[PDB]
Amino acid sequence: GSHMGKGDPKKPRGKMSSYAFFVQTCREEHKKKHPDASVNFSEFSKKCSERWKTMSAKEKGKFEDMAKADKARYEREMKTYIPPKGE
Repeated sequence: GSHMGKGDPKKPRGKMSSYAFFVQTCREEHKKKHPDASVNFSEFSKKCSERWKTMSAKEKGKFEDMAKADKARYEREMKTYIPPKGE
């Protein structure tokens, strides 16, 4: 297990990648088909990952481009958020 230690700058660095954009899709599609069947991100991550790794450059390119657009919501945050100097 990864132990996280406090004292970090709390700097916004969390923008999702292509994989994540794929996993968020495959999930919602199934969640809409079954609104009463919990499709929790973590438990479905393994179902999407096996498909993600088996998709070609055509299918991945779609999720890449979109993942690039996610930086737009992280940039604005980091560009204005002034973190500690490591005190």
